[PDB]
Amino acid sequence: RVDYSGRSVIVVGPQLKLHQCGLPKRMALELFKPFLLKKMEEKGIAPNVKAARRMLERQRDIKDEVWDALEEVIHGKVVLLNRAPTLHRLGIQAFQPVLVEGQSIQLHPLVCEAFNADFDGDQMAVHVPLSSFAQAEARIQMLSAHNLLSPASGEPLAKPSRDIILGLYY
Amino acid sequence: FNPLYVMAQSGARGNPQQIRQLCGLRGLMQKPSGETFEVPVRSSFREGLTVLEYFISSHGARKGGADTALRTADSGYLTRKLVDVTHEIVVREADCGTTNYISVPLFQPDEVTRSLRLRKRADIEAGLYGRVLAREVEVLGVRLEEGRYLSMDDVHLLIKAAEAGEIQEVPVRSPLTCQTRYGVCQKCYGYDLSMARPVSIGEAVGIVAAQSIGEPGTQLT
Amino acid sequence: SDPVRQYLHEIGQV
Amino acid sequence: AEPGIDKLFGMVDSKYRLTVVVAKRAQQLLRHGFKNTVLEPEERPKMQTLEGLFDDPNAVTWAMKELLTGRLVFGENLVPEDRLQKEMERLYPV
Amino acid sequence: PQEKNSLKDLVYQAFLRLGMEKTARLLDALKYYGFTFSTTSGITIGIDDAVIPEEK
Amino acid sequence: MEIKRFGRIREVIPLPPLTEIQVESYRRALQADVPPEKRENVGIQAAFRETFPIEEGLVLDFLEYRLGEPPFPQDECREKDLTYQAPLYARLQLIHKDTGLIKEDEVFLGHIPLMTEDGSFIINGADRVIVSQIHRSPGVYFTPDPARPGRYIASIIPLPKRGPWIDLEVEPNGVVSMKVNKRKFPLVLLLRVLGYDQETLARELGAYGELVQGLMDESVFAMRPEEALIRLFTLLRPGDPPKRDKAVAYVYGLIADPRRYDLGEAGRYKAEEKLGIRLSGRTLARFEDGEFKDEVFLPTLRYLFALTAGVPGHEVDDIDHLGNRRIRTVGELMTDQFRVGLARLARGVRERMLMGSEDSLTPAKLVNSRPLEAAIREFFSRSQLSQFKDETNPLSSLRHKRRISALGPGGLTRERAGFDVRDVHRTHYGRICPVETPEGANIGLITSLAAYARVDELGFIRTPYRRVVGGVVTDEVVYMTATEEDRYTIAQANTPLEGNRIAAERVVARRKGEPVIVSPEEVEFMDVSPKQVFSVNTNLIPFLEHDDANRALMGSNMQTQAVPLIRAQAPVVMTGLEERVVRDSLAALYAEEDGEVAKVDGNRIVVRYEDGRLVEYPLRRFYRSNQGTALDQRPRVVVGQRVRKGDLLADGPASENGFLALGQNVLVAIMPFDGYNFEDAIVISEELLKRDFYTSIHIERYEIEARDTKLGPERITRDIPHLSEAALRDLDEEGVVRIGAEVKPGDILVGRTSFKGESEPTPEERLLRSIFGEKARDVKDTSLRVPPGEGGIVVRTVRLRRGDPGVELKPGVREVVRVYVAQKRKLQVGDKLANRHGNKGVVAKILPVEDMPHLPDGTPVDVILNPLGVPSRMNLGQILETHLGLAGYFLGQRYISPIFDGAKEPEIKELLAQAFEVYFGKRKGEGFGVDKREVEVLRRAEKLGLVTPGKTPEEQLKELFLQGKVVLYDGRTGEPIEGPIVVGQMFIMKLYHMVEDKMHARSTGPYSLITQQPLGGKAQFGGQRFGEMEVWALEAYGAAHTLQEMLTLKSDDIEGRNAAYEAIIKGEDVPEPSVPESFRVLVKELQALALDVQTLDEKDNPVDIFEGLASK
Amino acid sequence: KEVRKVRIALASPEKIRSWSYGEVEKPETINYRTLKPERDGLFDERIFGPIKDYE
Amino acid sequence: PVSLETYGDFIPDEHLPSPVDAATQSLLSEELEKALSKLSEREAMVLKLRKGLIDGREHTLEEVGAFFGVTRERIRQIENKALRKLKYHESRTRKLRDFLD
Amino acid sequence: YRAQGVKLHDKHIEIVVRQMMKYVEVTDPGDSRLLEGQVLEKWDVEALNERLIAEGKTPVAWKPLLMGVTKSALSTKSWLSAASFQNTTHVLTEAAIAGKKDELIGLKENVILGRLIPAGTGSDFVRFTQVVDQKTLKAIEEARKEA
RNA sequence: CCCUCGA
DNA sequence: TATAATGGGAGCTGTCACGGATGC
DNA sequence: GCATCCGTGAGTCGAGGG
Ligand SMILES: [Mg+2]
Ligand SMILES: [Zn+2]
Repeated sequence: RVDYSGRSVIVVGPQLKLHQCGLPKRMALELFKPFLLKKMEEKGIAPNVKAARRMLERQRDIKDEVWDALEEVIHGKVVLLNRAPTLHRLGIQAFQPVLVEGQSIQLHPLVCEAFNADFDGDQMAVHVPLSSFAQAEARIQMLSAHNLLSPASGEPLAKPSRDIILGLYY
Repeated sequence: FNPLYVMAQSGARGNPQQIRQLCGLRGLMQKPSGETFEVPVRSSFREGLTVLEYFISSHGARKGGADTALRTADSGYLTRKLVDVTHEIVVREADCGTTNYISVPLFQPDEVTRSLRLRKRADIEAGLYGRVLAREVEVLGVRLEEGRYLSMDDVHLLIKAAEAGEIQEVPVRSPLTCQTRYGVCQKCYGYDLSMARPVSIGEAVGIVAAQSIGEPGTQLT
Repeated sequence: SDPVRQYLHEIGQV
Repeated sequence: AEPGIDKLFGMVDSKYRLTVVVAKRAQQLLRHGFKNTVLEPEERPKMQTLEGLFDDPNAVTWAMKELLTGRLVFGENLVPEDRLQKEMERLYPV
Repeated sequence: PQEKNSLKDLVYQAFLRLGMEKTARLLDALKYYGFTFSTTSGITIGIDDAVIPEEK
Repeated sequence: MEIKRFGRIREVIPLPPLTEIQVESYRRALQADVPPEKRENVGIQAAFRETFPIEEGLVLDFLEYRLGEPPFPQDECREKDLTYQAPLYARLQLIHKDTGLIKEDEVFLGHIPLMTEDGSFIINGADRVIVSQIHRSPGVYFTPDPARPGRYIASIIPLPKRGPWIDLEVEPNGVVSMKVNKRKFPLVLLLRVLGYDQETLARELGAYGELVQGLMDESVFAMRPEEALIRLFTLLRPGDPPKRDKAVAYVYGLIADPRRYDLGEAGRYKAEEKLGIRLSGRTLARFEDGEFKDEVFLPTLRYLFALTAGVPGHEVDDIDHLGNRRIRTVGELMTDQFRVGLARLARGVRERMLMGSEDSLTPAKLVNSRPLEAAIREFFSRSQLSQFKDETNPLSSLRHKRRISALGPGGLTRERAGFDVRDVHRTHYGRICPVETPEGANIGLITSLAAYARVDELGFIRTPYRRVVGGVVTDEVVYMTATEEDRYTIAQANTPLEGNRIAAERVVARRKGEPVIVSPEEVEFMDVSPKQVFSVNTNLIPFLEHDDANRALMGSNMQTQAVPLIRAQAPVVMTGLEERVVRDSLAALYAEEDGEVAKVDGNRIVVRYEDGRLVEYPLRRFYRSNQGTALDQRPRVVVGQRVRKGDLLADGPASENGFLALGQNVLVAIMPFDGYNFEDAIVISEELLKRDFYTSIHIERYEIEARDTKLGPERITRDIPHLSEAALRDLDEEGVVRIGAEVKPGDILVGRTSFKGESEPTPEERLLRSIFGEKARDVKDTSLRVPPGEGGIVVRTVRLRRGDPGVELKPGVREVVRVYVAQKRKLQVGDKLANRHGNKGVVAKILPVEDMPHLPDGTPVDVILNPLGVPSRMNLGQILETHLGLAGYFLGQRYISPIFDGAKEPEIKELLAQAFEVYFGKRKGEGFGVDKREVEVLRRAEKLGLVTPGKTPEEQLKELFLQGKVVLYDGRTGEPIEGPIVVGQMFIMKLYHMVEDKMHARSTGPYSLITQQPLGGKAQFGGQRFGEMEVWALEAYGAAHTLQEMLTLKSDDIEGRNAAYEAIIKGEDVPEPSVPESFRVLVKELQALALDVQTLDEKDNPVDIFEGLASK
Repeated sequence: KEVRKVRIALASPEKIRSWSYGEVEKPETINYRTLKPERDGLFDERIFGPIKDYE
Repeated sequence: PVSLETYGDFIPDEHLPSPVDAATQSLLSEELEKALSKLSEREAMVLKLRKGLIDGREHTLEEVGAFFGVTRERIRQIENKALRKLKYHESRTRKLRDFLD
Repeated sequence: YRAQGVKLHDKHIEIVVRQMMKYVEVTDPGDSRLLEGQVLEKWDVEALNERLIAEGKTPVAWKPLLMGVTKSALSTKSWLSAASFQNTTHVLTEAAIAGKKDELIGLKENVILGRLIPAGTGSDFVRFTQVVDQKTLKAIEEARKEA
C-alpha cells in the first residue's frame, strides 16, 4: 500500500485530449497537498506551512486562491491512472490532469479498450510520481499518447471504438 | 442503413450471431450434460421466447457464466507463473553475436497431406514482423540484408515471394537462439512492438512477454 | 501420531 | 503527446537514456534555480496565470525543450561527478 | 466506407509515416468528428429494426 | 391513472407467503405457542430429547421447557444494541437410583433469539438474516465408479455431523469392501457382527452370480459375533485395548446410537423408498437383547449386487437432482447448534456429577447454562449462513430471506465446487430460479427460491401443478417434489383453454424435463403460471421473454441495489407482482379490518374499526437501515376516509400507493450524444435535479466512548483546549452537537478530552513554552469529528451515562454518545443508474435543459441512452418498455404486462396510434402545420424505408410513431436529428453505488504497526494497494524510479517518507530512498526461524542494514 | 557500502546466542496493574530495548 | 487479550512520528535556530544550555554561570534578557506562534 | 490464441519456452565434480565444458531438459525469487543448507529489497549517462586545460 | 480472516 | 497436607494436478 | 516398473458488515 494515492469512479471524458484526464479538485488537493502547501507559502496565501495545513484542514476555511495555487502546482505534471485488474502494462497509464468539478475521474475514450474500462461503474486508482525521475519516466515512457500500439501484437491499441466508428462509417 | 446492420458491419457493435438471435431464430441449445437438445428455439428475442425455451437456454447461460468465473483464476495463476519464469529476462546488450537462428516457415502441410500450402497471413506476420534477418534474402529483385529489421512491408513482400515460389522459409534471429546471459540482446529480439522500431536496451522483455501471453487468457474458450 | 494415546500406552506398560 | 517526442527518441540509442538525461537535467535546473538554462528569454516555457504569463515551473518541460535545442551534451564519462558539482556551484550559486 | 479495420490501418500507417505526436492528433480528430457525426446521424434501436426476413 | 393489464392466463392460486420459508421454519423449531404436552419431537424439543437423560446424583432428566416474554421490544433492542430474544427455562429433575430421592426444579438456560414478524433477527442491535442452505439429502445412493466401468459405489449418507459417510465397493479381487473414516475393510466382518450366517447370506445374495462368492470368507464364519466384533474393533482402533464393552460401545455409537448416528427423516424416507424396506429407527442398525440387529446394510448390499449384475429395477442416482438435494432452513440450523450447545452442557453436567457433594445436589447446581448460550451466540453472530441483513429497499430484505446457499457449515468449499453444483438441473424448473444468481465466483452457489415454490417438512422444494383429467383442467393444485414430478406428463401454462378444456390437439409438455408434443388425452398435469419458473426479482422484469438471460440476471440482481427515492414511483410498465412484493415485505401499512379513519398525522394514523375499538398505528419516520437508506412511512389516507380490510393506510419506503417503487419513470431518447454516452455512460437532464428526481435520504451513525484510563478519565465536555468559539459554536453545554446543525468535514460532533500520556517535553517544546509563557494543559482534544467527504444535518443524539437508570456499559467506559447525521443526495456525476433489463451505467454528463434533444412541441427528454448497448447485450425488453411507455406518456396511463403473457406488438401499436392522435391532432387543432425540419426528417426516413412514399406528412409521422420513433431537434442547433429517434418512457433506478461514498484520496496517513505500510480502507484514510501486478506494470514500462518510489518512499521507508515530505514542503527534490522496513521485518522473522540472512557487498563482506542497533 | 548480494545459511546455536541480547526465562508479558514489561519476560526492556526514546 | 489475527490491519502505529510531525519538528528546530541567531552567541548559548538544546539536559544557573565564569544571578539575568529579546522579535515577526498548537 | 482471434507475437512464447529449456541433466560427469543425473543450467555446463576443453580435460556429457513453467521458476538460481514464488519452505531449507547467495540479477530480488530494478532507467547501460550544458562543459575544459 | 457486494 | 479415588474423547466427509516416498 | 497417500497450489483491486 502506498501514499499519494487515491481512487474514484470513472466517467467518459470525450472533450479530453489523449494525454489528459479529469481529476476532481478535492482529490488533487489531497494528493498534491505538500506541493500545495509550499506554493501557498511561495505566494501570500499563508505565512508558513503549518498555517496553510490548518487552513486546508477544515473545508469551510478553503478559499478561491488555493485552487489557482493548485493549478500552478500540477502544471506539466502527470498522474498515473490504473484500473484493476492489471493484465498488461497499459493497465497503468500517465495523464496530465485537468482539474474538474464533481467527484468522478474523467477518462479519455481511446484508452478505455486498453484498460478494459467501460462506464457501468468501474473505478480507478490515481498515483502521484514524486521525483523528477519518476515524473520523467511517466511523461516519456508511460504517457498515453506515447503508447499507441500493443506490445503484444504491434497493431494499434488506441484506436477508434464503436461510437467513433459509427459516426465515421455513417 | 438499418441500425443493427450498420453497427455490425462497421465494427462498432454486434456480430452475426447476436443479430441472428435478434432477427432470426435463437438456435440450438445444450443440455446440462453438454449434450445438445433436439428441438431448437424457433423464436427470436424480437418475437419472445416461451418459458420452456427460456428455461432451456438458462442451462447454457449458467454454464458459460461458471466457465468464465472458474477461468479467470486459472488464467491469473498462469500469468503469475509466466511472470515468475521470465522476469529476469531483460535486453542487456545490443548483440550477443551468435551465428544461430531459427527458420520461420511460410508453408504448412495440408491436412489432406496432398501438398504444402501457404500459411495464413496473420500467422506469418506474428512470426516475422519486427524480426531481424540472420542471413541475406534476395527475392523479387529485392535485397533484404542480414541484420535488417523486417517491417510490415518486408513481411508482405516475403509473402509475395512465397506465392511466386521464390522462398519457402525465412531465417530470423530469435530469443530461442540468443546467447545473451540473464536476458536477450537487441538483434535477437527485434522490434519493440509498441514503437514499431528496434527495441531499446533495458526493456524488460520477459515481463512484457508474460503480460502479452496472460492478458487474453480470460478470452480463451 | 497422537501424543496422549502414546503416553497412555506407556502408562499402561507399568 | 510531449512536443517533439519523436525527435527526442531519435536522439538516443535507447529511450531510457533519454529519460535519464531529461531527469538529470531537470534536477540540475531545480538545484541551480534555472540559472544554468540554455534557453534564451524568448524560448522560455511559459504558464498562463490569473495575472499573466510566467515561467513554467516544471523543470522537466524545460529539460526536454533544452534537449531539443541541441545545446546540451549527454553521454557517459564526460567529467568527474564532484568536478561537475563544484563547477556548477561555482558558475551558479545555489 | 471507413470501419474498424480501415481506421486501425490508418492509425498504424500514420504512426509509421508521421510519428506518434501527429498520430495522437489524428486520433483525437477522428474521436471528435466520429462522436459529432454519430450524434446527428439518426442512429437508434426500435423493435422494428430487428427485421425478421420472410425467408425464415 | 388508468392501469390496463394484458394476458389471457388466469392464475388459479396466488403467491404463497413469501417469508414463510423463514417464519414457519422457526415457528416449527421453537413451538412457543404449543402447550408443552402437545409439542412434537421435532425442534429444540428434539435436542432436549437427545441430550437427556444424563446418567452416571445419578440421573438428571428432562421434563419440559418454556420461553418467556422478551425483556425488551424490537425497536429498543435496535436502540441499545441488544439482541431481541426470549429467556429459555427448562424443568429438570435429579433422581438418585439408590436413594429414590427426586429433586425437581426449573433452571434458566439463557436466551434464544426471536425472529421478527418479517422473518429477520435482531442480534446486538443489527438486523441479520439466516440464509437457508442446500445440501445432498441423506439416504442411500448408488453412483458409477469413475475408474472401473460396470462397477458402482454405494454410499450411505446421514445428516451433517450426524455420523460418517459409508462406502460399499466391489474390489478388483472380488471382495466387497466397506469404507468409513477412510478405512477399507471387508464388509463380511461387519455382516458377521450383525448376526448373519453364511446360510442366510447365501440364500439372500446367491441369486447374483460370481458376486456373493466375493462375500464368502470361511475365517469370518468360523467365529461368533463377539470375536468378529472384537476383530472389527482391532481393525478400526489400532493400539486401543480391544475390551468387549469398549468395542460394543464404539460400534454401537458408530452405527446404532441415535444420539450419535442419525439419518434425516428425509434420509430414512429416501432409504426406505430406494431400498424398498421399512426402517424402525433412523440408524443403520439396533442394539436389541444384547445383540446387534440389522436394518440398512443387507438391503444396501443387495441393491448394490443387483445394480452391478444389471437386473432390472435398479438404477444409478443423480446427486444434483432436486429430489436428492434438500434445504436446511433457519430452524434446522439453529436446532443443530442448539444440540451442540446442549451436548456441551451435558458434558458439564456429568463433570459436575463427579465432583462435589453427592447427597446435596440440585439441577441448578449441576447445569451451567453458559456453553449453550455461547453456541447460540456463535451461530447468530459468526456463522456463515448468518448474514448482515440487506435493508437497502424492501425487496432487498425479501430476496435475502429467499436465498439458498450451497456453502456454509457442512456445505461445499469453494474452488472445490465444479460445474455440476453450479449447473441448473432440469429439476430446477418451478423450484429454483434459473436467472437470479451472482456474477463471478459465487455463480450457481447462491440461488433464489421460485415465486410459487415451497419447502416441505423433509426439506425438499415443491412446485405447484394443476390436475388434468381427460383434457379438463381442474382447479385442484398439487405441490410436487421433483421425484413425483418425473412421473407425469405436464403441459405448459400457455396451453389454449376454452373454459376448462384443452383446445389444441398438439400440446407442449414435459416428461422428466424433456420437452415433448403430446395429445390432450396424454396430459396429466399443467403448469400454474410462468411466474413459477422464476424468482421474485426476475418476475419484476417486464418483457422478460425478450431479454437474454445474462442481462435479465443483471436487472434482477440490481433491483435489490435500488435506493428508495423521496419521489419514487412505481413503473409505468409493471409485471403485476409489485403490490404483493410490498405487502409481503411488511414495508407499507394496511387496514386490519373495515372501519373509518379517525386521525391522520405524519406520525400516527388512528382508525376506528367495525368493532368500535380505536387502534393507533405509529409510523416509522426517517429510521436508518442497515445500509443507511432512509426508512419512513408516509400516511396515504385522510381523516374520515372509509377503508375496507386490506386497504393501504400508509406507504412504506420505496412504495407508491402500495406498488413497488424502486426508481423513477423518465423520458428517454435512444441515440448517441457527442461521446458522453460512450461505453454505457448515461447523459441526464438537469431538470431531473430541479424536480428532485433520483434524490435520496441517507443517514449515517457516528459513535464515541468516554472511558476510565490509568492516566485519568476521558470525559465529554464543551471545554476543548486551543479551540475558538467558531469551532464550538454548534456544541451544546455538554459538548454534543445540537439537533438541526449543519456539519462539514472537520466539524466536531462530540467534544471529548483525554489526559495526555506521560510526556517528556523535547528541548524545543520547553524553549517555546518559556517563550510564550503558557502551561501545557493536562488534557488533549480527542473529539469525534466529521470524516472527510461526509456531513449533513444532525437529526438525533443518544447519550448513555454510567451511574444512570437503565444504563450499564462495558467495563471501564463511563459513557457512550451517538450522533445521527442525515443527508439529502441529489443525483450527481458518477452515480449508478440501471433498468430492469440489465442496462446499467454511470451518469457522465448533466446537460442544461436547453442542450437536451426535444420533441417539436418543446418537451425535452430526461436521459439519453446510447443504442450501441442494445445489440450485443440482446436485451430488447427495454425497447418494448420504451415504446409502451411513449404510448402511456401520451395517453396518461400505465400497463401491467405479465411475463410471457404481456402485451404483444400489435396491441402496443394500437396504443401508439391512440397516443399519436393525442400527440398530433392537438397540434393540428392549435393552428400549426408540419414543420420544415419534420419534412427533411421524413425524407430521410423515406430513404430509410421506414415510411411509405406518397403518403401525407401526417401519415408518415404516424408510421414512424407506430415504430416508436419521433422527430427530435438538437437543443444546441435547432436542426433536427437526421433520422427519427426512439423516444419513450422508461423505468430507471438509482443504484446504491454512489461516487460520494467512493471518492477517496490520501497524501500521507496512518501506517500499520509491524509493516509500517499505509493502512487500508477509506474510513482509516488508507492508501491504495500497489499489488504484484501493478509492480509488473511498472517493470514492463521500465520505470525504475517510479517503482522504487512505490516500494520505499511512499510505503514503508520511514526515513525515506519523512525526508520526502520535508523535502517537498521545503521545495526540494525528494532524496534517495532507504531500505524498506518490512524487509528488516523479513530479516528478523527469518532469524527467528534459525536462518541467518546476510546482506553482503561485492567483496562478500557483511553490510548492516540495522545501522548497528541490532549488534552487541 | 552498497549491498550487492544476499546470503542465507544455517544458524549455529552460538550464532543464535550471539544475536540474543538476553534469555527469556519467564512466560510473562506485562504486569496486570502496571501494564509494564515483566522482568525476564517476552517484552522485557532489559533484553529487547527501551520502550521510550532515550529513557 | 484478543488476537491480532482475528484485525491488525485496522490497527495504526501511534508510536513513530508521522512525516508531517517530523517535518514540523524539523522546521521548529530550524526556526528556533533562526530566532536564536538574532541574539549574541553568549545569550543564545545560555538559552540553549538552560533549555537543553545542546547536550540534552538543562543545567542549573550554577553550572552555566561557572561555564561562562560568571555569577548565577548574572547568568539568570542573561537568560532573562535573551528571553526578552526573543519575545520582542517574536511579537515583531510572529514566526513562532503557529508551533504553539 | 489464433482460434480465439488473439494476435500474439511468437517471440513472447519463445521467451517463455527458452526459460522452459533452461536446464540440462548430466549423462556423464567426465573430469568434472558433477554427478550423473545432476541437473544444472545449460549456461553453467557450457561454461564448465569450455573450461575443461581449454584445460585439455574431458568435457561433461549432458542432455537437454524440458521442465514446465512452475518447475523452471522454482529451480532458478535466485533463492529470493523462488522463495517468493511458492513452496517457500522447501526453497528456504535448501538455500540455507547450501548457503546460497542471491546476486540480485532479476527484478523480484531487487523489488523485495526495494532497490532500483535492473531494467529500463535502472539498466546499467543507460543509468550512468551524464548531462552538461556547453557553458559548464567549456569551463571544466578550461579547468582541465590549465593544469 | 469470513461473508456479501462492486469492477 | 490423609476414607479411597489409577489409560481421553471428538469425530465429519461433493477438487485436482504434481512430486515424492511407499508398497506389490 | 506401477498404484497410493501426503503437501501444495488454485485472479486483482474496492467496498461493507460484523
Ligand atoms: Mg465495467
Ligand atoms: Zn542474441
